[PDB]
Amino acid sequence: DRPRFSFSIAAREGKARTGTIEMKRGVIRTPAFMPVGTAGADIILGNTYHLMLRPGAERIAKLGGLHSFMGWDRPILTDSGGYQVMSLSLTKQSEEGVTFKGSRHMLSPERSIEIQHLLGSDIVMAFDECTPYPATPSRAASSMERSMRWAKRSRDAFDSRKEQAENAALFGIQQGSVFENLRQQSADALAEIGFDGYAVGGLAVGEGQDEMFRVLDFSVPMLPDDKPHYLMGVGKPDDIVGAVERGIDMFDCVLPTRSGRNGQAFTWDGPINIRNARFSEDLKPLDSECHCAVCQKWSRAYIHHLIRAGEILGAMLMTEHNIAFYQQLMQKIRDSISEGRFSQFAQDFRARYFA
Amino acid sequence: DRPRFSFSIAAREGKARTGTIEMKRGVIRTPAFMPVGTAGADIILGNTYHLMLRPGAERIAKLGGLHSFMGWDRPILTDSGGYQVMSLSLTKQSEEGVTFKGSRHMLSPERSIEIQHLLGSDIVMAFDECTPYPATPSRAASSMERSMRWAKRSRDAFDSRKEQAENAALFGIQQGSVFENLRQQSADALAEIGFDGYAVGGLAVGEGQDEMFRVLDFSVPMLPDDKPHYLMGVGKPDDIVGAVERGIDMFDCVLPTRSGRNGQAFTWDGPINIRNARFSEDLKPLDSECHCAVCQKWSRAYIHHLIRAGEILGAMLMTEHNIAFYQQLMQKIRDSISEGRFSQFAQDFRARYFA
Ligand SMILES: Cc1ccc(CCc2c3nc[nH]c3cc3c(=O)[nH]c(N)nc23)cc1
Ligand SMILES: Cc1ccc(CCc2c3nc[nH]c3cc3c(=O)[nH]c(N)nc23)cc1
Ligand SMILES: [Zn+2]
Ligand SMILES: [Zn+2]
Repeated sequence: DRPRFSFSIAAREGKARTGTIEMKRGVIRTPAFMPVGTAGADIILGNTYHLMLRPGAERIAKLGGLHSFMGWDRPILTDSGGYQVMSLSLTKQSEEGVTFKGSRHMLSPERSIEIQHLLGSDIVMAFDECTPYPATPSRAASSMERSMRWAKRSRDAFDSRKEQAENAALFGIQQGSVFENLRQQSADALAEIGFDGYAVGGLAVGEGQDEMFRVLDFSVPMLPDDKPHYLMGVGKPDDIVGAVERGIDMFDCVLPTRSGRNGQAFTWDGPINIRNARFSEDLKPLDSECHCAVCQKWSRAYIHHLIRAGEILGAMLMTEHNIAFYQQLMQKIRDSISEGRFSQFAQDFRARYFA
Repeated sequence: DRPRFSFSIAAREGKARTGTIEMKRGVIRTPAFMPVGTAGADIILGNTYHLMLRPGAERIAKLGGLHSFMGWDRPILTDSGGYQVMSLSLTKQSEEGVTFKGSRHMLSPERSIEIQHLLGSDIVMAFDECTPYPATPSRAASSMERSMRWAKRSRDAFDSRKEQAENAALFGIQQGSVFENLRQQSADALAEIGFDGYAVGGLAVGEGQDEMFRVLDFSVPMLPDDKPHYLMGVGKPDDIVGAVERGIDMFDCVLPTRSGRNGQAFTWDGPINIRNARFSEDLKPLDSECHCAVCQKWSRAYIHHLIRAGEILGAMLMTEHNIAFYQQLMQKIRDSISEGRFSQFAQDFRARYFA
């Protein structure tokens, strides 16, 4: 029987590492990409913010939990909901939590953990504040300090629910904006509380890749080495490669699905916009090396035709290819680290992706 | 090696029959449902009118023909294009053909057959005029007479193209609106020319089921018994069952795909609108007996959730289920005719579908 949670590192190269997370519902190979569930992957993302509202967490629990609801019996990660509340909802912030608007709702550390319990997710995120960017040192500090108080409240709420404490895992989220001293204080606070994994929050908020990598350079080494590192909200293939080079083990990102519904396909030679007329007679698959079922069977010209015609089949094929591309990217990353040639892979990847 | 075209009737019950069409690219079991290709089926529909315009028939031929383009190596049926021109395009009609509007286009019997040749379809429809409904006897007669002149021109154009004459099949289309004498004259004209199959045109144009069935009652027996009978544009499951009872062998219909993108699922207990709140907690599959992969795996509640959330996955699952339902309907029809219990099947089908 697999454990509740066990992270093992099988190989390293520089700051990069590759290994596995064992959980009751399955093994997660790292570095991992975690696609949205409503879009092969070892874990998918649930959408706490949406599910809170439709049908409601209680209702999901009445229907048997998210695994039964979605027909997915493997691990599920849920975010804590405040990021989405603050980006999508009127909002009122206080030390207790956030209220937002049919009727009004409060979201607190305790309520966030309970919602994630009712959904039945396997990896639960602490309830944090994603500090807006840019932020002054004072505002970034005040925000991070609140998030750390909230992290302790999240820990206690999780531990109070036996079914959750015994079968799920809890990740703490580091904040501190772009400031090294605050990132250190946040890492220290999270390690004192103790979590199963550690996320780097507060990035992919408009800072750009150079700045993101700069913050990762000093921030990831502050986290416990023997625990998984999750960079929230990232990203493009080139962001993933550089974040793995800096010690990240887990990724989520809307882009594969967003791109698949909006005409963009990822390839080893960079993204392409399949609606462009240059693809109307292109008999090659979306990508020349991709092993996915779309590229085994259909051409750029046909997918172009479907998308231009407004056919649902087109977006479905684009999305299948994109998620498959991301999983091939992660497999190549894992294999290259395990083989000690990840540094060469990253250089080769970049030379070709940007050519 | 299969023949170019061979229709064999294996069993009959009343006017209903079941059998096979053999063509070079495959066997078609009848009665057959023929789904749109861009949406198991033995033949799919190409969209002549759309393909004429984007990318153009020449361009499709340059890309290797529709089979290669779509990745479908089995039979393809194409319509002749005038129905769609007259419903979707400014139009100018003459004895030569129809002109319509970027720039202008003409469609004639000769051009329609050439377009269908360039597309490479296996079953080619004659270029006809679908008479509007209602029509006076005089207008219905004038229109039908033009269609029969056009049917002869279609026959001659098809026969002039060796690759087409030797590898494809040509169907003539009966017109005559709702008038028995004109339907007879049209059938007589088509049989004198000689076709591989015979379609009943000019229905599913707003006449309603009672009137459609009334016209089928006298029209289908006018066609050669030993050739397939294709009712164009039909229809709902109950239309299909009644048309088979009246001697129809082949069906096309937008409904499965249109419905799948618009929240409607077909079930043995009738259509359901999955967006309705009554399905938000319904743990049953879309249909309790359906063998399709959607109903094996997911609930009404989950598909409702996806559609209400605007997720592409939802429409895809609805469409897969709907096309699968139609193929199960046709399999049950074929089996019940072969077993001599089709009359009982139709009564049982109706009692339940409308309960
Ligand atoms: C469905 C879904 C997908 C992804 C996410 C992650 C959302 C996300 C961020 N996205 C971009 N930058 C982000 C930063 C944070 C952050 O600091 N905290 C949290 N809790 N989430 C973040 C949430 C929900
Ligand atoms: C993609 C596609 C699907 C289906 C069709 C069939 C379109 C269709 C009719 N649809 C409803 N009633 C119809 C009558 C006729 C008719 O009399 N003639 C022709 N040529 N087509 C018909 C054409 C193209
Ligand atoms: Zn692919
Ligand atoms: Zn089904």
